[PDB]
Amino acid sequence: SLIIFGIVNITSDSFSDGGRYLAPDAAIAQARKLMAEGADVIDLGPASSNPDAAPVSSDTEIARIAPVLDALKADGIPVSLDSYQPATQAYALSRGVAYLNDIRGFPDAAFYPQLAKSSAKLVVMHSVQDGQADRREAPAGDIMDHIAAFFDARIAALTGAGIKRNRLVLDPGMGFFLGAAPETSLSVLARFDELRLRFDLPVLLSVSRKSFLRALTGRGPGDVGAATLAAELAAAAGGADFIRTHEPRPLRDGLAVLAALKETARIR
Amino acid sequence: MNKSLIIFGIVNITYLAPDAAIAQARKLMAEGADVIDLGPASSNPDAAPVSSDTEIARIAPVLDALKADGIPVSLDSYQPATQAYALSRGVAYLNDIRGFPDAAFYPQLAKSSAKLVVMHSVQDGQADRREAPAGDIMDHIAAFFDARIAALTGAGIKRNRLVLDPGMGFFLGAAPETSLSVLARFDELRLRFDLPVLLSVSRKSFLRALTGRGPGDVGAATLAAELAAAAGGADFIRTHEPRPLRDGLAVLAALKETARI
Ligand SMILES: Nc1nc2c(c(=O)[nH]1)N=C(CNc1ccc(C(=O)O)cc1)CN2
Ligand SMILES: Nc1nc2c(c(=O)[nH]1)N=C(CNc1ccc(C(=O)O)cc1)CN2
Ligand SMILES: Nc1ccc(C(=O)O)cc1
Ligand SMILES: [Cl-]
Ligand SMILES: [Mg+2]
Repeated sequence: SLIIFGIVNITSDSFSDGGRYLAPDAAIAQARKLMAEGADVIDLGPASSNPDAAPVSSDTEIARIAPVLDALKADGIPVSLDSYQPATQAYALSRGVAYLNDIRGFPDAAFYPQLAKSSAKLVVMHSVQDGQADRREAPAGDIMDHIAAFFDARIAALTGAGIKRNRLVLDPGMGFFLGAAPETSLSVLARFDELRLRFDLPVLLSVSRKSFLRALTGRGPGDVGAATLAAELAAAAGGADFIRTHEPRPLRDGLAVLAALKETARIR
Repeated sequence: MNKSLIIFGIVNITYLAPDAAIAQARKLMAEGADVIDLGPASSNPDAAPVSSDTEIARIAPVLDALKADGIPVSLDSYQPATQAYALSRGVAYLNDIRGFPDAAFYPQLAKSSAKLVVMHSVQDGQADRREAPAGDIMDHIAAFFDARIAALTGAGIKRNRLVLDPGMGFFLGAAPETSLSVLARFDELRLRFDLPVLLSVSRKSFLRALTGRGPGDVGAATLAAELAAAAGGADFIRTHEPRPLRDGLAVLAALKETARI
């Protein structure tokens, strides 16, 4: 099927909604709203990773997420922790989160023993930065080759340390995580099924509100809802297993139309 | 045909004063419409009927302005007196939810250059909540167009003036599945008649059955259905909101470009 991650940024400067859900009550309120609007999982991010973002200590990330995890765990709301800091990831594992979402793709082998002892699923993201986004360009050649080579090595490293293959979800990266050229993001949005087929693992895409959509439409920062929906539905039609989005309700409505079209056309 | 997607922007007088109807028309063109579909009345399931005189009075000053602006106009009316008035003002299209069933009007249609949006409905008129006939809805639509294209071209209306609209929503009956079949299968009409197809899904009630939000905003479901229709080959889309559609089409065009270019 398709699992929707609803983005809740507990940050002062996330690129499209910084500050909004900084207070734990604001983040909790948004998380519950997003679940009612169609999210299946709340992707909780205590620090921005956009190009102009500023990092914070793991102590601060934990202080930002701790009351929110308390509430969502009591609420029975599944949580993915969007953090690249191993100390924050370790805290989340001790609270029993459903997923870890690492924009660095779990590159720290010293943390692998702790990853292996947990049941949490792991969203392993590829980036050309191997970290916080920036505006460099992607390597020359076929971007899908570069992404597959990354996942080949990182999956072998993770599974070699006792993280079971079926815990893994693959995110090829999107937007500035793929470099400054919108063509690179469009290639990955068009061709991520090559990753699903090669690795026989689910794929997660996060196109929501990313800058390459503004470049295609000629539009300003708060004007990218329609382009986002079109890109998300194209990802769904391409077979995406997870979509991480700021606005699950338009996505849910669009998926309802596409699913009903599919069922209606079936000859069985 | 090769022509790229043409968007009809909906301006329904029902209340728009003419200055407001003119303003919304210009707005829709700025947002991505190619043609303004101007409707003086309402053909919802529940909207009251006005006289042909009232329809003409409502559109006359709006046509004045849109004509002066060089804005192509499709007149959405099923009343032949209103259609005759619009033809005499040289509109680009007539859009008839009855599909031009009145053969007494065919000589006047034959003498105009205007293109004709010929819509199918299970009512043969204003939308209601009856359900569809037994059998494949696509067969009933094809049979309707077989007969009506033959009738229109038989009266001297040249075939290439015709745009086919299979109907949508309550024009197809109360079941959402009937609209979904048509939205999924309308290309069958394109290839059977070698004529372009127009679809109008915008804000129709079957999309509400899928949002679960009843009377609430249905722009997202509308966009999804419109993009599916564009991807499925629709030649025209009639919509309330061209701008999100143009944005979505820009994403698909940029994606398409990667598949080959
Ligand atoms: N799994 C996963 N997690 C994320 C992602 C993402 O793409 N996938 N993006 C995030 C947002 N950071 C940005 C990066 C690039 C851009 C941009 O290109 O506009 C915006 C935001 C953060 N967390
Ligand atoms: N060519 C063309 N013209 C129209 C159409 C339409 O579907 N095609 N729909 C119209 C609106 N009438 C409605 C019918 C049904 C529904 C509904 O199902 O909700 C809503 C509105 C009027 N004008
Ligand atoms: N509720 C609706 C009212 C009008 C129309 C339309 O003119 O297409 C569609 C839906
Ligand atoms: Cl099938
Ligand atoms: Mg974030």
